[PDB]
Amino acid sequence: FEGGQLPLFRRLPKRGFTNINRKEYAIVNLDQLNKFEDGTEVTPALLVESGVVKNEKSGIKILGNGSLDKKLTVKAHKFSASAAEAIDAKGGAHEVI
Amino acid sequence: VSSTKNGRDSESKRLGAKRADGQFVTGGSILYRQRGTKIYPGENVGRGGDDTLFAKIDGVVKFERKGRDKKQVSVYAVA
Amino acid sequence: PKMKTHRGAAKRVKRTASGQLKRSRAFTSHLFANKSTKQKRQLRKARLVSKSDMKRVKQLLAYKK
RNA sequence: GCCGGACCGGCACCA
RNA sequence: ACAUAGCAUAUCAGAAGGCACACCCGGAGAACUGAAACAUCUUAGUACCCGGAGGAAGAGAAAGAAAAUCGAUUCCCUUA
RNA sequence: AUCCUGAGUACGACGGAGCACGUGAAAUUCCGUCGGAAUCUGGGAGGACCAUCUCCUAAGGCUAAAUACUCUCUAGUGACCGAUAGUGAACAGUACCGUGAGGGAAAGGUGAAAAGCACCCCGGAAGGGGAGUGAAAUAGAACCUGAAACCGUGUGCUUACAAGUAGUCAGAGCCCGUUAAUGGGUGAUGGCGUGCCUUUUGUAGAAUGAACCGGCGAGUUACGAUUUGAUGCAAGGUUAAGCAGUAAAUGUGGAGCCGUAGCGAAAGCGAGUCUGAAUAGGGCGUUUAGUAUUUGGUCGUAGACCCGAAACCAGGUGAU
RNA sequence: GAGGGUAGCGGAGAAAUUCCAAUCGAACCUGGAGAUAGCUGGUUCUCUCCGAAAUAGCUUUAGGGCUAGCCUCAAGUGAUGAUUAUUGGAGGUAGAGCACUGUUUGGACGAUUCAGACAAACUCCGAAUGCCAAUAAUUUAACUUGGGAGUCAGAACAUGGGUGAUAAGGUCCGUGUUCGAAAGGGAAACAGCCCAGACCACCAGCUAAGGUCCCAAAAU
RNA sequence: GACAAUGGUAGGAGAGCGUUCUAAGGGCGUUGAAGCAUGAUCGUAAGGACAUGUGGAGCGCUUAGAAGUGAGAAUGCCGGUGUGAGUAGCGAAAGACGGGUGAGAAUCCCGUCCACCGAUUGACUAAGGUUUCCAGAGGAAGGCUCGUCCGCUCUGGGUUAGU
RNA sequence: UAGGCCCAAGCGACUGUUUAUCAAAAACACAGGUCUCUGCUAAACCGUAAGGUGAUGUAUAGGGGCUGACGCCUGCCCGGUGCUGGAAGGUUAAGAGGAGUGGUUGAAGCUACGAAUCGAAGCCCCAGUAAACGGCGGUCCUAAGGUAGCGAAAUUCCUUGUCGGGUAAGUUCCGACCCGCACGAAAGGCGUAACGAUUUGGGCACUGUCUCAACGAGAGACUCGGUGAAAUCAUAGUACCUGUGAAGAUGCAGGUUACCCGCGACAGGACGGAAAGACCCCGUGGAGCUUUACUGUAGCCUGAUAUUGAAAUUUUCUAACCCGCACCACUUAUCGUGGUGGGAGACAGUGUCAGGCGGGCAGUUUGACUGGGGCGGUCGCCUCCUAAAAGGUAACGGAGGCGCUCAAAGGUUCCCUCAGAAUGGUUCAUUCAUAGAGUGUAAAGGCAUAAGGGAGCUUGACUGCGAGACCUACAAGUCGAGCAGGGUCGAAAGACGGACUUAGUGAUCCGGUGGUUCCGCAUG
Ligand SMILES: [K+]
Ligand SMILES: [K+]
Ligand SMILES: [K+]
Ligand SMILES: [K+]
Ligand SMILES: [K+]
Ligand SMILES: [K+]
Ligand SMILES: [K+]
Ligand SMILES: [K+]
Ligand SMILES: [K+]
Ligand SMILES: [K+]
Ligand SMILES: [Mg+2]
Ligand SMILES: [Mg+2]
Ligand SMILES: [Mg+2]
Ligand SMILES: [Mg+2]
Ligand SMILES: [Mg+2]
Ligand SMILES: [Mg+2]
Ligand SMILES: [Mg+2]
Ligand SMILES: [Mg+2]
Ligand SMILES: [Mg+2]
Ligand SMILES: [Mg+2]
Ligand SMILES: [Mg+2]
Ligand SMILES: [Mg+2]
Ligand SMILES: [Mg+2]
Ligand SMILES: [Mg+2]
Ligand SMILES: [Mg+2]
Ligand SMILES: [Mg+2]
Ligand SMILES: [Mg+2]
Ligand SMILES: [Mg+2]
Ligand SMILES: [Mg+2]
Ligand SMILES: [Mg+2]
Ligand SMILES: [Mg+2]
Ligand SMILES: [Mg+2]
Ligand SMILES: [Mg+2]
Ligand SMILES: [Mg+2]
Ligand SMILES: [Mg+2]
Ligand SMILES: [Mg+2]
Ligand SMILES: [Mg+2]
Ligand SMILES: [Mg+2]
Ligand SMILES: [Mg+2]
Ligand SMILES: [Mg+2]
Ligand SMILES: [Mg+2]
Ligand SMILES: [Mg+2]
Ligand SMILES: [Mg+2]
Ligand SMILES: [Mg+2]
Ligand SMILES: [Mg+2]
Ligand SMILES: [Mg+2]
Ligand SMILES: [Mg+2]
Ligand SMILES: [Mg+2]
Ligand SMILES: [Mg+2]
Ligand SMILES: [Mg+2]
Ligand SMILES: [Mg+2]
Ligand SMILES: [Mg+2]
Ligand SMILES: [Mg+2]
Ligand SMILES: [Mg+2]
Ligand SMILES: [Mg+2]
Ligand SMILES: [Mg+2]
Ligand SMILES: [Mg+2]
Ligand SMILES: [Mg+2]
Ligand SMILES: [Mg+2]
Ligand SMILES: [Mg+2]
Ligand SMILES: [Mg+2]
Ligand SMILES: [Mg+2]
Ligand SMILES: [Mg+2]
Ligand SMILES: [Mg+2]
Ligand SMILES: [Mg+2]
Ligand SMILES: [Mg+2]
Ligand SMILES: [Mg+2]
Ligand SMILES: [Mg+2]
Ligand SMILES: [Mg+2]
Ligand SMILES: [Mg+2]
Ligand SMILES: [Mg+2]
Ligand SMILES: [Mg+2]
Ligand SMILES: [Mg+2]
Ligand SMILES: [Mg+2]
Ligand SMILES: [Mg+2]
Ligand SMILES: [Mg+2]
Ligand SMILES: [Mg+2]
Ligand SMILES: [Mg+2]
Ligand SMILES: [Mg+2]
Ligand SMILES: [Mg+2]
Ligand SMILES: [Mg+2]
Ligand SMILES: [Mg+2]
Ligand SMILES: [Mg+2]
Ligand SMILES: [Mg+2]
Ligand SMILES: [Mg+2]
Ligand SMILES: [Mg+2]
Ligand SMILES: [Mg+2]
Ligand SMILES: [Mg+2]
Ligand SMILES: [Mg+2]
Ligand SMILES: [Mg+2]
Ligand SMILES: [Mg+2]
Ligand SMILES: [Mg+2]
Ligand SMILES: [Mg+2]
Ligand SMILES: [Mg+2]
Ligand SMILES: [Mg+2]
Ligand SMILES: [Mg+2]
Ligand SMILES: [Mg+2]
Ligand SMILES: [Mg+2]
Ligand SMILES: [Mg+2]
Ligand SMILES: [Mg+2]
Ligand SMILES: [Mg+2]
Repeated sequence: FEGGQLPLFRRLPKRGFTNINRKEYAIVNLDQLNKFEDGTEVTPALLVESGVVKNEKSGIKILGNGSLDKKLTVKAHKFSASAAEAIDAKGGAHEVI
Repeated sequence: VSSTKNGRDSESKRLGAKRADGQFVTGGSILYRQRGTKIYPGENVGRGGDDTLFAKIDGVVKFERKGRDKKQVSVYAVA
Repeated sequence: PKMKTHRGAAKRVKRTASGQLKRSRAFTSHLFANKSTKQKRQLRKARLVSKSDMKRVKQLLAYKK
């Protein structure tokens, strides 16, 4: 309340809408992928078990922050272009599942 | 009883000098607010649509004489 | 009981990474002939809730993250 | 604004 | 007209009224108040009143939830 | 699938209502009025609606348990009260007030044991003084303790020429003698000096409030938010209900919640993203620290620091 | 007189807002109920450090509120704060002047010229100051982010002004001080004037304003 | 050790005093607890001791914990007691004396005289009240004084219907 | 113990009634008058209804409005409002009706809408109506401009009008005048015998009302015995004067006066006691009341539809529905229920939906500033002065303007220079003329680089932005170099993101329109 002056949240306009079908992913970066040893197959179940991912959300997306330094077979729902390129260029492989 | 027909004034426009002679200013700094050319744009100084004088480069402000009855403001690079 | 969010405010702002509130701009509904082209172009751009207003209205959006 | 006569006359009017 | 309504009898004992009627179900239902005025809105289906019951009541066995499937109702956490 | 499977029903229009949802793009449920289907090749729902798909099968009924409450009863509990508290009521819905509905008090304590004062004296009595009982009677019933206001009796100092918020600083004289301290009481006389609270620009104020004394009498708690301090763990931190346990600590419980990534209205992209034709510029971001519990501060929802209206509504009581 | 009837969103009224159980512009009792009260009053132990405001903007706002200003507490940053000296600059007040606009008095000449005056909204001119900056001396702040406020009735005095009447202990702005929230000395007494800012104690000393015949300290 | 600071309302910050309860530890108490009263005691403050008297059974201290935790003001609430003050008043009016009773008499009883009402201050019904009626006894309180008296207190009585 | 009387005036005819507890009256009532409604299940009123009052009445009756005995009388206006009556011309709702359009699947189907046309009352229109609401001015205008009577009045402001009477002296009184601020005919006009605890003026009688007080009786007061309150109260050893001070002092200053303690008296002060001022203002406080304030609503009117049928073309019929209609039975019954007749009849009544009327009733609103409030004025924006030579700076201080305009009055390139005066000519020419002109518009600041004037081309009056600044509580407002995309003018450098600058504007919510690599609730 501003003593009768029009409040800020009445003088400003409403904006946008909420998407009812919005998808949000649990994100894993390459520096988090460093935790596993070479040759390991990474799955959402493995990620939740080892504790990297706490809540699965709409799926698991691999992102390209940090440096991987390991050779892994990463099975996830989504990969960023940089994450896929780094996984493939470190000797490993990735698959969208 | 009676009444007055006056009692009006517009908001004051805060005109006049905004930076001092010998002061360093970044480019775009407003140097002078005015109606008309009370002071002219000199070297490296522009004149806006509402007669505002502003610096076109970074440098030092110099208010200087321009003829007998006019003056100008310039901005010179420090180097 | 739980504090209630201010629903109109929640419809008008969004929360940035550092905790600021992104807001839209007033004078963007109509009467566009009475406003210059530069005025409307720059009114198109969002701003933040000011610090003084934030001091006033922070608790209304405490749950909005 | 909707309609009937030559504006007039009724009806309608929740930024 | 017949019958019916009505009027007597005989037998039974079904109802009546009460409550801690607190909790429950149903009928009916405010205003001060808040909105810094006020009429939509709010107070609130709240107070009060009326009816009906039980140790509980109400609900309950999908013309359901859903979008990989579950499998009556109710209540607690969370979703928020 | 030959037959049956709930009809004035479902449903629709109008007017309403219930649904978190105010008629809205308003599905779903119900009421009044009026209209009004189909029959497994059927019917309904999946938030207007159509199609497809998916799920279901209304218009009949019954159904324990997990849930809600406490005038009661039994057994117990309390960093709850302790007689102005705690029930209004420790001895009462009484006394008292009111035509009535209705309102509604005050008031506990001898002593271990009544051993509750034989007897004598003054007095009509009441009440006393002795004597007795008792550890104690100034524990004698108006009874434990017995504060203050207030009322008296005695007197150490002082006071009848003096003008005053009553004290304070200085100070003789007189009287006493201590928690033994460069002591106590009183005070001739001199200097200075217009109470307190509230509210005010400013109050000695002739502005407010208080007769005095005593008791009672005002920022609290719950649930959320935020911030700070503390502590544990740390790219992690932490459980809720429940179950077990002594109404405990605690164990178990990972559902959920906050972080580890942001940007955009959104689709999305992602250490970037949005805008933009842009490989430009610009906004917000990246370029490690959070989380749980808790002391303090503040805010929100609650009556929310306490007392106070004139009034409004509902149901009753009154034409003595 | 007795027995009865009409009841509060109502009765009754030869009418007065009149009566309905000692106050009727809408009875009384209980409940909603701790209605609401931007108003008034009240709000309980101590000491220590710091210490305001009575302003702006907006407000069905004006004795309320919000944000800013001013206070406080804690973290940070670090020269960015203050004063003076020098130097540079912006600007049109005081004064002055009549070159413009306007006002005005005497001459002369055939409107011009000569002389002399007036101005907040006149200026050919134009200070003192104050302000903005730059790099030496002195000094001690300044800023950022968070927690917590209170304040939005101001008053006198001096001075620059408006208003009023070169009235007001008037009123409205600028500037400074004091009161507010400040005791002490002086001005008889006397918030606001002069001197001066009380940590506590002393039967020591020097001074300020103001004073030195007596009241009453100090010069008959 | 040598320098500096310390007036203050609203208000911010800090440190403490005291009250009740709890936990643990350690103590006091009929050879006298709490409370109350007095004193010339101690600490920078809130406040803490000691001694004596009263009292007659509970109560300190240390650390920590928790609060119905501190009153001088609210025309605050309840209770007690002042002041005004021996003041206003003692509620329409005619009494006097003798005798009696008695601890006590203007005030009770008896007597005489006097006075007042008398379309009523007389007499009888009703409503309403509900034992106030009667006798004996009593005098704390009630009675606007007093009281030996009473509509007051104690004890015992009292209301009779075919009309 | 037991009327004072007389003369004159206002008001009201009269007896009566009223604010229990400050008003008894001129107020109310009244008999009388008039208007209006009402044909009986009357109208009106109470009640949701049933049931009632009206009335066991029936237009010589009942309800409502106004006037208020009686006498003489009661003039003009129907334009407006109300009421009454016409008319179905226009306007409108539900409902009837479906031209047509879209969504979905080439359709049909389902679905969301949906246009002609029909569809009542009311309103718009016409008329009448004043003992209806009202109105009876200022050649002009009106609907019409005051008849009788009365008039300085319960009405007259000026005003103690003027004249006369009454008095020695009369703002009152009586009688006249009319210049009626602002009488006037049933919110009746003018009179009126009788009546009045009515108002007003005069006179007689009479008096302690008074000159002018004195004495006496009794009850209080006062003294004594008994009994014994109250409001009030910060503590009080509580003087006066002049001053001081929150501007009126017991309490402060300087003087002046005053031995300690009672009792009877008095009221100047203690801004004495009493009741949180009734006046006044303020609160986005309350309540009662009003209305052409807003929004509603009881109720009333009207239409559709259901109950609800049968034949002609509104009429008919009877059989549903109705009868506070008769007879009969239940039944010693003015209720009710059945039966039979009669009346009425698919109307009415009632339900649902719709339109209209609706201070009868209800909930609320009805601003602020203000040298108190009201009334007046003002409320946002621009310019100047006040404003104290940066910026800022108030008053119901002093002056004005704005709520636009322009298709060029914008952009660019090129060219050009004004007002005035004198001198000659039946606007033309010369010389002086730094602007003394012009600049769309108010003012100020600017401008002869012209920002002023003209000409050619033109649309930068672009798209995406934007380092950095000004202003500022916020929301807003202002300037802006440069970068990219495409242009215009210019030979070129270059200029151009409207106008010499500064007013010409209004948030959010909601809704309309166009676009859209966005979402769109199982999928499309
Ligand atoms: K119920
Ligand atoms: K309010
Ligand atoms: K509907
Ligand atoms: K603030
Ligand atoms: K001049
Ligand atoms: K009786
Ligand atoms: K009649
Ligand atoms: K008419
Ligand atoms: K003023
Ligand atoms: K100025
Ligand atoms: Mg321009
Ligand atoms: Mg422009
Ligand atoms: Mg029961
Ligand atoms: Mg409100
Ligand atoms: Mg359906
Ligand atoms: Mg079925
Ligand atoms: Mg006690
Ligand atoms: Mg009690
Ligand atoms: Mg004793
Ligand atoms: Mg005792
Ligand atoms: Mg003496
Ligand atoms: Mg003497
Ligand atoms: Mg003195
Ligand atoms: Mg004052
Ligand atoms: Mg006094
Ligand atoms: Mg007061
Ligand atoms: Mg008082
Ligand atoms: Mg007290
Ligand atoms: Mg609070
Ligand atoms: Mg708290
Ligand atoms: Mg706050
Ligand atoms: Mg009255
Ligand atoms: Mg009246
Ligand atoms: Mg009456
Ligand atoms: Mg009464
Ligand atoms: Mg309530
Ligand atoms: Mg209250
Ligand atoms: Mg200080
Ligand atoms: Mg001058
Ligand atoms: Mg003044
Ligand atoms: Mg002055
Ligand atoms: Mg000043
Ligand atoms: Mg103050
Ligand atoms: Mg002082
Ligand atoms: Mg100071
Ligand atoms: Mg003086
Ligand atoms: Mg002095
Ligand atoms: Mg002072
Ligand atoms: Mg000396
Ligand atoms: Mg001397
Ligand atoms: Mg000091
Ligand atoms: Mg201090
Ligand atoms: Mg604090
Ligand atoms: Mg503390
Ligand atoms: Mg303590
Ligand atoms: Mg307390
Ligand atoms: Mg008190
Ligand atoms: Mg007394
Ligand atoms: Mg005496
Ligand atoms: Mg006296
Ligand atoms: Mg006396
Ligand atoms: Mg007496
Ligand atoms: Mg007597
Ligand atoms: Mg008698
Ligand atoms: Mg007797
Ligand atoms: Mg007696
Ligand atoms: Mg007796
Ligand atoms: Mg009369
Ligand atoms: Mg009479
Ligand atoms: Mg009276
Ligand atoms: Mg009277
Ligand atoms: Mg009349
Ligand atoms: Mg007509
Ligand atoms: Mg006529
Ligand atoms: Mg007049
Ligand atoms: Mg008249
Ligand atoms: Mg007439
Ligand atoms: Mg008339
Ligand atoms: Mg008359
Ligand atoms: Mg006489
Ligand atoms: Mg006498
Ligand atoms: Mg006497
Ligand atoms: Mg006496
Ligand atoms: Mg003073
Ligand atoms: Mg004075
Ligand atoms: Mg005096
Ligand atoms: Mg004196
Ligand atoms: Mg005396
Ligand atoms: Mg008084
Ligand atoms: Mg008052
Ligand atoms: Mg009304
Ligand atoms: Mg209301
Ligand atoms: Mg006002
Ligand atoms: Mg005024
Ligand atoms: Mg200045
Ligand atoms: Mg200036
Ligand atoms: Mg104007
Ligand atoms: Mg205008
Ligand atoms: Mg141009
Ligand atoms: Mg769907
Ligand atoms: Mg879909």
